[PDB]
Amino acid sequence: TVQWLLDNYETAEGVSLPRSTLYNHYLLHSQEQKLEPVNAASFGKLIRSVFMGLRTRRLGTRGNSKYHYYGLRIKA
Amino acid sequence: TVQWLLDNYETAEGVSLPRSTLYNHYLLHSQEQKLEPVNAASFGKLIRSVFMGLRTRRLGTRGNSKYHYYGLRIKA
DNA sequence: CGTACCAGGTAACG
DNA sequence: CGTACCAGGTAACG
Repeated sequence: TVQWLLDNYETAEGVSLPRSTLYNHYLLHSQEQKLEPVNAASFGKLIRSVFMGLRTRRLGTRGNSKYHYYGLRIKA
Repeated sequence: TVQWLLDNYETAEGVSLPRSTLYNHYLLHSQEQKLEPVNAASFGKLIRSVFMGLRTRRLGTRGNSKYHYYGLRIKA
């Protein structure tokens, strides 16, 4: 899934993506390509092996904070 | 609760205690002494401010691992 | 078959 | 009122 990640996302400045929607997109890709998906923790290992320097933020109002990969955006 | 911790537990070698039963004992102490208990994360901050050098282990058979504070035992 | 490296709650920053 | 420092799953060690 390294090339699929590179084709769909890229490191960028000052923007972030919620981790769930990114993992959710990966699960569709996996299902569509008949690949058995890894879990969210394993996916975190994969994405950090592809995109260097990602930071962790938790965005949202109190009681509603959600993890984001900071420094990443949709490429296409 | 610093003195209650020191009166009931001590650092020791080669032995561990499950985190849950220790926090469960703290909750009884809190209830019995009419003190509002802090949550498990806050309790982890408290116990590490009292007992220096505690290590983390997860003991148990596959699928059943549970966190332990390694290097601690019941004093009394 | 019993760790490594990834993946929310409360106090308190700013 | 939107981070710091605490709190299970899978691969793979040994």
